[PDB]
Amino acid sequence: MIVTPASIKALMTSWRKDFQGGLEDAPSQYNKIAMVVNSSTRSNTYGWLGK
Amino acid sequence: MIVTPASIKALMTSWRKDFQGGLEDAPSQYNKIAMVVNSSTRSNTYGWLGK
Repeated sequence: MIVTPASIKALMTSWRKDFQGGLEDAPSQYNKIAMVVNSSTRSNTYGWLGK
Repeated sequence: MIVTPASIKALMTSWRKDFQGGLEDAPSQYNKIAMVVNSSTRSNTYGWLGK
């Protein structure tokens, strides 16, 4: 039996990438309650007329 | 009545291979809760990056 040191025995591992994405984020569900509007300048102004 | 010895009349039986199966063992159901990876050294090292 060859008495190898501790560091050499610790280097004798194989790298596996099964844990790559970590834990996935929660589902996205903001489109159900919000209205999406695109702005083109410094700010948007909205205006409506009373009855 | 013919007096046959016990050694001759002990051969007067029928061999049946009906118990050959025996008692079956429990089902394998480790594939629903575990993931199978391979290895090629003393151990396996897994690493992932944070968010």
